[PDB]
Amino acid sequence: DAVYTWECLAWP
Amino acid sequence: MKFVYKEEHPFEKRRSEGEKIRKKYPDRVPVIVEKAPKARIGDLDKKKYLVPSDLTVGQFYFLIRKRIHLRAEDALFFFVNNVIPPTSATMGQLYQEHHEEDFFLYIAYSDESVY
Ligand SMILES: *Cc1ccccc1C*
Ligand SMILES: [Cl-]
Repeated sequence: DAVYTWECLAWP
Repeated sequence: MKFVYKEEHPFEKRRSEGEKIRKKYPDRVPVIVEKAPKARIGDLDKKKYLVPSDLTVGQFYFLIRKRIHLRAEDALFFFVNNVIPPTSATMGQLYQEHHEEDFFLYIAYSDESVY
């Protein structure tokens, strides 16, 4: 959604 | 389940990184994601991800299906230690139970229901 996106999962 | 990531990174380097990432982001869990051998669906460009502890398996399925452009008729399964985790489980719950001694959780994905 607005928070749980693909980029949310990316290693920092 | 053989993860290529372990060939690429020795245990002590993984473990040190996993300890640090848990301290920096305690509401996230570090995950190595690889395609199961011989699966006939798309590839990611990375293996190492840092996911919210409260993300569910089902939400992760949804994101992968859209990321790799799966067709409706394509299946998608996860395996942790050769077993499909519950769709309702959170990443944090899977991490608590199944994380390895390097502090990472290891997930394989496939188009088949047997690893
Ligand atoms: C949506 C969310 C929740 C917790 C941590 C990170 C992100 C992207
Ligand atoms: Cl985003």
